[PDB]
Amino acid sequence: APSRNGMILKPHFHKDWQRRVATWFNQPARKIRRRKARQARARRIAPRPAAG
Amino acid sequence: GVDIRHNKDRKVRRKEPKSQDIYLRLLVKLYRFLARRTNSTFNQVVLKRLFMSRTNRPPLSLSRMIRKMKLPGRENKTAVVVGTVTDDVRVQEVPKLKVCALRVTSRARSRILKAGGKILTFDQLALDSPKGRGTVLLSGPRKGREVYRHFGKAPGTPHSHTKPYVRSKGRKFERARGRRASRGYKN
Amino acid sequence: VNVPKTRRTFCKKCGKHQPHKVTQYKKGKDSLYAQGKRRYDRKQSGYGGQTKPIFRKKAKTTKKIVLRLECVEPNCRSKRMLAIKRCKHFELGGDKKRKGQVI
Amino acid sequence: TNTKGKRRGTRYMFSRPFRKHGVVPLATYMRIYKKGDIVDIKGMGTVQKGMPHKCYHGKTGRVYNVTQHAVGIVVNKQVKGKILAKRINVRIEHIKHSKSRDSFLKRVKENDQKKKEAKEKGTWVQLKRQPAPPREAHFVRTNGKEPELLEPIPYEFMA
RNA sequence: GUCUACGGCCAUACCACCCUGAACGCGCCCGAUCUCGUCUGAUCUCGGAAGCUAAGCAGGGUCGGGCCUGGUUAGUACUUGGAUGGGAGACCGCCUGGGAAUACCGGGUGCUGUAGGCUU
RNA sequence: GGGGAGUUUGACUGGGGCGGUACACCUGUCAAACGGUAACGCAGGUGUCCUAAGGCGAGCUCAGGGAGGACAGAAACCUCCCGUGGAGCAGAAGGGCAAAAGCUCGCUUGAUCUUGAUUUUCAGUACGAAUACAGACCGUGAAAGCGGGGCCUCACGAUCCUUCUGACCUUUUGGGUUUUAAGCAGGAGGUGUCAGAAAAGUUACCACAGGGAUAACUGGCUUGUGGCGGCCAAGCGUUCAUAGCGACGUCGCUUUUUGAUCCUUCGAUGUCGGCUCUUCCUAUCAUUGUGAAGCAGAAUUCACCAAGCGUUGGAUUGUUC
RNA sequence: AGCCGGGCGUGGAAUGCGAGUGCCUAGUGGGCCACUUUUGGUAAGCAGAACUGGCGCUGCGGGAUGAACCGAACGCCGGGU
RNA sequence: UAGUAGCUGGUUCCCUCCAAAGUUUCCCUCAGGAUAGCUGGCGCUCUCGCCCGCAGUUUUAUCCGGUAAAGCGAAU
RNA sequence: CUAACACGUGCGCGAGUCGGGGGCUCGCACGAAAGCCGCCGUGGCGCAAUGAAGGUGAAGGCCGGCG
Ligand SMILES: [Mg+2]
Ligand SMILES: [Mg+2]
Ligand SMILES: [Mg+2]
Ligand SMILES: [Mg+2]
Ligand SMILES: [Mg+2]
Ligand SMILES: [Mg+2]
Ligand SMILES: [Mg+2]
Ligand SMILES: [Mg+2]
Ligand SMILES: [Mg+2]
Ligand SMILES: [Mg+2]
Ligand SMILES: [Mg+2]
Ligand SMILES: [Mg+2]
Ligand SMILES: [Mg+2]
Ligand SMILES: [Mg+2]
Ligand SMILES: [Mg+2]
Ligand SMILES: [Mg+2]
Ligand SMILES: [Mg+2]
Ligand SMILES: [Mg+2]
Ligand SMILES: [Mg+2]
Ligand SMILES: [Mg+2]
Ligand SMILES: [Mg+2]
Ligand SMILES: [Mg+2]
Ligand SMILES: [Mg+2]
Ligand SMILES: [Mg+2]
Ligand SMILES: [Mg+2]
Ligand SMILES: [Mg+2]
Ligand SMILES: [Mg+2]
Ligand SMILES: [Mg+2]
Ligand SMILES: [Mg+2]
Ligand SMILES: [Mg+2]
Ligand SMILES: [Mg+2]
Ligand SMILES: [Mg+2]
Ligand SMILES: [Zn+2]
Repeated sequence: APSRNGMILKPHFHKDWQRRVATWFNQPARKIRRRKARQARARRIAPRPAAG
Repeated sequence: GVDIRHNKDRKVRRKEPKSQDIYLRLLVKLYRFLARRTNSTFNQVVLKRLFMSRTNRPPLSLSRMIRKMKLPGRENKTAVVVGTVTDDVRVQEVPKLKVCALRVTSRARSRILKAGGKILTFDQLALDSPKGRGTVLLSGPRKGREVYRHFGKAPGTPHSHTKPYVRSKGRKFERARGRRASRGYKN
Repeated sequence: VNVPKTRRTFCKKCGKHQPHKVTQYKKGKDSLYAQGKRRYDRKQSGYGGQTKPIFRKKAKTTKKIVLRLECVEPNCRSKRMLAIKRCKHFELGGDKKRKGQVI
Repeated sequence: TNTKGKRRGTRYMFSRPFRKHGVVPLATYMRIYKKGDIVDIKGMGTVQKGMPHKCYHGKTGRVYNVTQHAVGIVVNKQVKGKILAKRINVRIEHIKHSKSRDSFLKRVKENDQKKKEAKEKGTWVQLKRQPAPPREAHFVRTNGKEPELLEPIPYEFMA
């Protein structure tokens, strides 16, 4: 029920949103893995540009 | 039994800053002493404004300060503001001023120093003028915050130019029934 | 009520009082391709039965009838809608009544 | 509950006084109201145009706008726990200059005059209206006739 | 003393009957070509000046009606506030303040503004 | 197309239901001399009507009564006099109105286009209704003026959708033309449960969450109704108001009748009778002791102290009766 | 009517008292009783209103007892009334 | 599926200060909500140690009313 | 507890502000932390509103030159 004054809100939480939740606790590990793969490819292509 | 009411018995004004930093509290000590051992009320006003909160110490712009100090009679006096002096970019000519403030923007300080004025802090202000003679006490626009556009007489009510709380501005958001004579009524 | 077939009244296009021929406004035939109608058949088509409400609790026995005015000036011939209060029986320019006759 | 009609319960308030029906005397029409006069409201049922609502009958307001036939006046109305100073338009028949202000105006002129006078004389004069003071001491002279006795009369039934 | 034109307050000015009106005025009054309108020049409109205060109108009168203003009714009726007052109740008394209205008995019977006359 | 599916089956409310609408409005009263103020309080009205019954101007005065005039009369038409409204103004009521707001004529369409402000219910929001203006086009009158509906107080309707009207109007999405469609502004078509859902029943086969906010027992307050008792004394009693009664009145008592209410109890106080058994009340049927009779005796009445002791056996009916 | 400029302070009744203003906001939206006024009802510890004060939210002295009556409202104690 | 419940029941330490409402309007609204009202908290702008204002009060002026009473030799 | 919003408070910077995503740092006890990027500010919020839309889009006041 509306209080005295405020904004009308439409939260999009009428589905089973708690089953599909993407936590980001693997973000630093993902960054580390991407780095390691990047340096591995850079070593693999010996004199070639690393960027491509 | 005494026929009295205790509703407004306790006054709500601030006795001390809610902040916890030490520099402001040292300033408060100094100006407490000055206010209670000097008859000048400038010290009392400055101490009271030191007590106040951030939203009650709005920033003062360079254009406002030069505009209020260019008035006749108040030449070569020190402009005292308890807030923050922010730079105004839509002003080219800046004179030499004697400013005192708690904190000054880097660009504003550069502008004043280049123009030739000097920046003072409330400590050195105490040394220069304990009772504060030759001071022009200014303040920023307190009603400048945008929250004040939502206050007052409610919208959707005749002769009320109050901003509603809308999540997005557009033609589909609060424009149909109470805002048009074509659809229902117009307030 | 009785209303004459001619009325000298203001004309928006002419910007002055002009004679007007008046008739009774009747509702036009509902176009099949209005946006509301198209949305209505799009929603009704398929399964689920009736979707929008059907009004049934009629209560009023009369309705405000509208006079369609037309400026008699051939160059202008603009038209305007004019409505007056409700009436059960209504006629246009019939048997202008006279007083003090035999009942 | 009751009815919200605009003229409910006004059969005596908007009626005319006894043996005073008929043509409105023209002096009411021939009075001048300017901006800022204190004026009284008294609804007159003889004319129905511009009749004030019954809740302003007997109220005193201030004129803020003058128009061909009517006058706009600001008057206070007590609504629940608050008073609103609202402005209403009343035709000139239902209105009448308030004499509560002219007494104060005349007093102002008179004490200003007596202040201007005696200023050169240096004497003291009282201007504030003091409340009725207690009676001072005096002598009541009997003229040789002694006051007569007063006694209650005996009960004896009338009806 | 007073009238006419326009009024203000709208009976202290109205209503009924009776008496008196110098001068001006207001009227009644005499006619229907024109203006105008009617069944009818009765009304209205128009053109006049033989006669008259008869009437209107003005002033006055009535142990007049009414109206206006006082006394009486009356500190009665009613009523703000108070009591661990009375009474089975209905109601009543007191304290603190305010305070009416008929019947009945007196007095009065238009004031006045602007302009213009008459009383040479 | 109830074979089957989903769903609904208003509210108010001296329990609910039936009844009614007090559910949207208006008049008088309640209402306690500002305003506001309740009940299924009282008396009533509305969902319309009007090309004039709107707007001006002019001229007349109504209801009723008295006195007269061929048919003519109680009432047909004409004349005079009186006539403060006792008539009329569409409707309920109230207010208002006399060279008018009434009656009769003349001319008209201010019932027209448009932006704002204000009042009424009010939250001081809408709708509805209304009030002063202002800007154009007009009507009427010689004119001053008056008029943007009805003398005032009531006669009415959001969003979404549809329909009509308006502009050398905007968009119709890569550009251009034309149909079409969508916009902008103003009306209409509703929601009367009238601030506006699209809606039939039954359940004793029933279920759940609750409710003593609410019914069906008792118990409380009340006592109309029931029952019982007084005072007055018209009359009855052959004569005699009061041996015994007692009209027309009027004052009470009781809670063994019924009502009225809804205070307790709905996480339950086992809801008719009969059988059995005890105790209590007296408003006494009998017995003990008395007083009065229209008490000769017998029998029988009325009254007093008085509840100690008794107040049965059966047919019919579940019965209380 | 609005503008400017100028002159007037015995601050023009009594009494009392600092005042104005802005945000955010919980609970509540079953009430009951009493003097007086008052509607329905035969009446009711009934039903319905107006004003004020109470109870609810409140203990204390008195009315033996008691939500509302009379007195009086409350920190822990001594004395007095 | 820990389905929904305007409906019952429960809802855990101390002291200090302030302190209510059962009323208005709308709602298929009447055991509930929204909105005013009543509350608290946070402040802020000034003020006195000549003067400003305000008031559940009085006084002096000035208007407003149709109840109590009274009247029917006044209207209905 | 998460998300959104409103308001009040504390801190930094301030017409700007914010690396949250990514990358560079010999990856790695703590460390999945911390530091840095500035030609990684893309971008968000703010700095301009109004209109349905086509669109438009935020002072002026005095003297000399033909009251
Ligand atoms: Mg809430
Ligand atoms: Mg104390
Ligand atoms: Mg407080
Ligand atoms: Mg199909
Ligand atoms: Mg003649
Ligand atoms: Mg004469
Ligand atoms: Mg004569
Ligand atoms: Mg007389
Ligand atoms: Mg004269
Ligand atoms: Mg002579
Ligand atoms: Mg079925
Ligand atoms: Mg009153
Ligand atoms: Mg006329
Ligand atoms: Mg006009
Ligand atoms: Mg009419
Ligand atoms: Mg069966
Ligand atoms: Mg109960
Ligand atoms: Mg006999
Ligand atoms: Mg038991
Ligand atoms: Mg049991
Ligand atoms: Mg006995
Ligand atoms: Mg009660
Ligand atoms: Mg309290
Ligand atoms: Mg108490
Ligand atoms: Mg006792
Ligand atoms: Mg003690
Ligand atoms: Mg749970
Ligand atoms: Mg409920
Ligand atoms: Mg409950
Ligand atoms: Mg009354
Ligand atoms: Mg009476
Ligand atoms: Mg909030
Ligand atoms: Zn035209």
